[PDB]
Amino acid sequence: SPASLASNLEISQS
Amino acid sequence: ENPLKRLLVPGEEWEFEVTAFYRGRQVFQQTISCPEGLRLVGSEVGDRTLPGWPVTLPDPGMSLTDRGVMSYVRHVLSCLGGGLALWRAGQWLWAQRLGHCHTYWAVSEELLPNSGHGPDGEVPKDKEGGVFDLGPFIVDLITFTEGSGRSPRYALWFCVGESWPQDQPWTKRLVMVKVVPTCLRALVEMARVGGASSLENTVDLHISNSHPLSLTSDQYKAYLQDLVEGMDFQ
Repeated sequence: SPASLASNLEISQS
Repeated sequence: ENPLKRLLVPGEEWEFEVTAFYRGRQVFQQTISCPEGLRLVGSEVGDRTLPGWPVTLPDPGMSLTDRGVMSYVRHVLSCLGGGLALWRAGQWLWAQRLGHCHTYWAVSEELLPNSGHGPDGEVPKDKEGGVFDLGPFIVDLITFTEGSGRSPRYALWFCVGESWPQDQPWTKRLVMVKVVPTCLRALVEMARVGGASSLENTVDLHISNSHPLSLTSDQYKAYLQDLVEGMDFQ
């Protein structure tokens, strides 16, 4: 699901 | 002379087979040789002074089919920035992440990235991180030829922009990339066919200025031992 992808995503901020 | 020592001669170039998977589907494969190693990018280019041969991961189509997960793939690729560098120095392979996607790695089997024990590590930013040591590999390869252990693993798997899929199907990850140094694939296959009887078999190292070697099983095993004697161990 989108919620699961959002939770697993690991991209840090600029 | 030991023909296998060519693997470690200064300035030698290994061939690396890069295979990328988006949500479990193969979308890209390219074999790269370069003194600088390789650098996985999303070609939201980009800096040409960065090191490594740029390997551009393909932009998924704008299709309605799969638009949800593919828009997430596109987002990950857009955040790759400088990307994921992988290179060789001596008997070690090194990795570094040069953008904002946290990347986890493991050395695994060819066909399965996540065998259950989690990632071997996280690729560092701002410094290099060792991801593979040829020393233990050759030791384990020798053991393999002696019928005393499993074939040594050499497939580097990178999970890009997400946590490692421990106890989750790897096919749910947006961007998984396999990198195989094809010399190592060849060395393991040579061990497999050599155990079958004991005549001559041909091994192609897939490294710069290499020539296919026709070796008996005893010849092969002998060269592996001599190779290991000249390598570094802790």
